[PDB]
Amino acid sequence: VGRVHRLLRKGHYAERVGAGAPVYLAAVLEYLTAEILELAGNAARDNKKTRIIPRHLQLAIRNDEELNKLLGGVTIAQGGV
Amino acid sequence: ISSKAMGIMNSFVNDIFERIAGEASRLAHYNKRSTITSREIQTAVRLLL
Amino acid sequence: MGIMNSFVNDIFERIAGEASRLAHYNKRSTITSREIQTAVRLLL
Amino acid sequence: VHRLLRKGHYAERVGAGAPVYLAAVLEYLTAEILEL
Amino acid sequence: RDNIQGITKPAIRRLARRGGVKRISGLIYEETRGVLKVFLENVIRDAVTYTEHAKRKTVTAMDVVYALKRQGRTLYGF
Amino acid sequence: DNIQGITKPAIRRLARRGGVKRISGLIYEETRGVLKVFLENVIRDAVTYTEHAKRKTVTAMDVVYALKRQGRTLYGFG
Amino acid sequence: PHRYRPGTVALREIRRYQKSTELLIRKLPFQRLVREIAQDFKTDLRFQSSAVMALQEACEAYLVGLFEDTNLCAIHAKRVTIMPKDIQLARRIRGE
Amino acid sequence: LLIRKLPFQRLVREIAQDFKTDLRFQSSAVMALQEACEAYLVGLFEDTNLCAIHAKRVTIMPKDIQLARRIRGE
DNA sequence: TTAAACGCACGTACGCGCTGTCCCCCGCGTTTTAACCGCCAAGGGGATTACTCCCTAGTCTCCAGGCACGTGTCAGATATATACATCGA
DNA sequence: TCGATGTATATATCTGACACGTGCCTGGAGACTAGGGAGTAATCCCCTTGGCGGTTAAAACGCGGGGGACAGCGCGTACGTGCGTTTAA
Repeated sequence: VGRVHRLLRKGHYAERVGAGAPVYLAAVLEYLTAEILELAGNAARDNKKTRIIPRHLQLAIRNDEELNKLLGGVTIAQGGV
Repeated sequence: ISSKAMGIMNSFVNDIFERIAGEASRLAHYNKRSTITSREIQTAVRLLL
Repeated sequence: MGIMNSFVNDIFERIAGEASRLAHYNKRSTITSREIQTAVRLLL
Repeated sequence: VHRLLRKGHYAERVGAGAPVYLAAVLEYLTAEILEL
Repeated sequence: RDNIQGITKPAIRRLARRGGVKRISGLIYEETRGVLKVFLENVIRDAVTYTEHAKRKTVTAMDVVYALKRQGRTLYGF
Repeated sequence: DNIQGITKPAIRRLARRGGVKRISGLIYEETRGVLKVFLENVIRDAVTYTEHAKRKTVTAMDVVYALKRQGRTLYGFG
Repeated sequence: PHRYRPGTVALREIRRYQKSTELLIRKLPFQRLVREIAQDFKTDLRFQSSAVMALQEACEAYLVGLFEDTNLCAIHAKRVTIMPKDIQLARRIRGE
Repeated sequence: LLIRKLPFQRLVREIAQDFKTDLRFQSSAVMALQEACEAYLVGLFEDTNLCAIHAKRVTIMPKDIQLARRIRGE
């Protein structure tokens, strides 16, 4: 929570930052992260593997229309098509 | 999890963080306010996502 | 007339944006002529 | 240009040459567009 | 609802004529209506979001300019 | 003149990944111009960013900056 | 003798290369190409191995997508052979 | 302008009614949206004409629009 | 020193131009709907100002959370024998 | 239609990328003085919504007939599959 506040103050995003901003931003980033990893883990289980690799990230992202809409321009190295 | 997957996740987090901070700053500039509050972050989230 | 008055501020914001990015990329506390020249070379 | 550079929070300090160069570039490009 | 029928055939024909189309199939009209509907829906949603954040009740030109700018097109004159 | 280093099999493999079943004999000479122009436009920006730091060794992040300015954000190199 | 019919191998190559994920351009020839290209901008330039790797990943990912786009406007003419005009049209429609 | 003003104004208020009730609109916002829509449609038809010429045809048809949008990534 | 690109002739499949034919864009006409101009009503809401307060910036202390360094072991790997699926004359 | 080619599986063996423990240090947390940006309250008055009369612009419905799109055939020569030569990675 502290790191977010520090980066905000040092980034010139605004001259002042309220107390509630970092908890909200952290909750958002945690939610999105859990959503990504849950699908990547399911794809790994579906591939009888036990360690997640970039290919699984590509397959999980490109199979969801919402994540694919958010990350339409992003290129994943070693991801392929 | 392999080291490369964590490496990709780090850039993913830095990207979304910068997008949200961007939109929150633009909204604050538009309304002529000096500070960022949960309302600005919530608006940025609803506009970018 | 409004078109030109918008065009000027638009390019102003674009160039100042690139100058800000050039400043942040080097953790510099002051924007200088080198930053503006590099922004111009990057945009044009 | 200098005022906007200070108010925009682009940096904590602004050199004297930055706004002069930015104004010169904006004027040059403005004339280039208006001519065409 | 039926208000979508207000985009008459002659207006679409005039637009296609300016676009250099020499011959127009009779099925182009419904496709054009759907494309216009989705474009308007997105721009209006963005404008309403900016209007609501400011706690305003009137929708002004600035909310439209900002929406269009976000979609990736810049409109000069407003 | 190393452009001849882009051999026919490599181009065929890339087109194969794209699902192309039949390839005309003129595609080979057409692809080289596209690849050369893309590389020149990326390298000029990467070198510009490296020069901004007054460094003499080009670094991966400078290339990330070049691609990001063009809208080609690359994930995997931090 | 034994012989496969024309076009049956092409499908096998498509099915093969879309399942694998390795790089397809030769490392050394690509590196030499980048080295030759960079000489036009500045002398005594140096490149880390990861910078050239980044350029390679970018080029392969871009060209695959361009061929995917070109195939649609090639097929649109009821053909199967892709030709230069299909690339020219795709690039014109993309505005690049 | 080429689209009738009154029907377009009613179209705008109809779309807006789905998001918030008792909304109000300035006289210039509707015309701004109208200018945006007319420019967008002119551009899409211009792009569709090349896809039509590509098959050596004269009549433009829906598949030309769908192809242009699919390649544009809309 | 071995596996990568380069070269060869064979040949079946594709691209391309010809016709024959019937349907559905385009144009001119008579009709009729409502777009538009101008004038009347009137109140919900925008633009500016003052009161005064309670949330955030700057300075200092101290501590336990997280960065470099080292360990060692098991998850993914080539290689093998071979299994059975797919395509063609 | 089955048998010649190709890709998939089940097994023993393998080695180096990763999960875990350590020391210690620089940033985060707790307490204070301070002050100005920001929440609330009030007025002025505009400009947006709702209605009326009416006069012709544009949209509407026919129907005539011929430009064009479409299915079909024939033919000629480009690029695909496989063998051998040979190049530099």
